[PDB]
Amino acid sequence: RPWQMKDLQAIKQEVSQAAPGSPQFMQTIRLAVQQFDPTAKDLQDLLQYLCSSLVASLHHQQLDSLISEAETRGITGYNPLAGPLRVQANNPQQQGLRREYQQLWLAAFAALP
Repeated sequence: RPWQMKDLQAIKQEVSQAAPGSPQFMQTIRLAVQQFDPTAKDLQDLLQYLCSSLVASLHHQQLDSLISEAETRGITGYNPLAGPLRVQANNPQQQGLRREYQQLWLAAFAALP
């Protein structure tokens, strides 16, 4: 049950005025992420739709650092012999990795301003 075009259009329109990482944007994006239960691929699509290449790159770097610390510590469900967290989160049998990816994503995007 992935999102459709209308959901993305509403998500972008409702937060057109606000700035990335504002409390309003964080509210709406967090609700979307917690409601649709998407993988990393869909999150990348959503970010490309919402913010430009500059904000995309900044979030990419911040999320790289956050994932770096998180999975360098060691995580309950992460096994580094199978692939990067971006790929484990895309397997529907690793929901723990998917939820960790979602939370790192939202925190990284909130850490912009």
